[PDB]
Amino acid sequence: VVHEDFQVTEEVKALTAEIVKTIRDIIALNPLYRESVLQMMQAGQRVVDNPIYLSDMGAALT
Amino acid sequence: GAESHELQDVLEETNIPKRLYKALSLLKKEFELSKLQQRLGREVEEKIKQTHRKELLQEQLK
Amino acid sequence: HLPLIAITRNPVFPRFIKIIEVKNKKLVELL
Repeated sequence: VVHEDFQVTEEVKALTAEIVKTIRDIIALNPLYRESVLQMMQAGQRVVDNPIYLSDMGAALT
Repeated sequence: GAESHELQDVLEETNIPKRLYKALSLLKKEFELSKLQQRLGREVEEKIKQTHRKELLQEQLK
Repeated sequence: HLPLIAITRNPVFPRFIKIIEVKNKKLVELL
């Protein structure tokens, strides 16, 4: 399970903001699943200890 | 979108001009980061657009 | 003289309306 990441974990999460914005836009314009999961898992709660899993889920919505 | 640490640092400043200048600097840094992210996203979107319009025409045909 | 509120990653900007939701029920007793 390769999870190489840069030591500077400051600007890497900006693309996370863009990804979550895109996912929110897709679900709003194209409602596929309930939005309760989005409320439960919020990037601002710091509970995303595995951002790769969050990205995989977001892509799974694709 | 500055982190909570930046907000605490701003709150630490006592003199009104000092805190105002720190807030302006934080705004400038956030704007620069957002502009860099937007430019990178635009470049990536154009590179995807580098794919011929034949792709879109085939999508229409399907 | 009250226990510190568990922020739990719920920032509250000055003069900004915010909602706090903490899973722990202990705060319910205090409220």
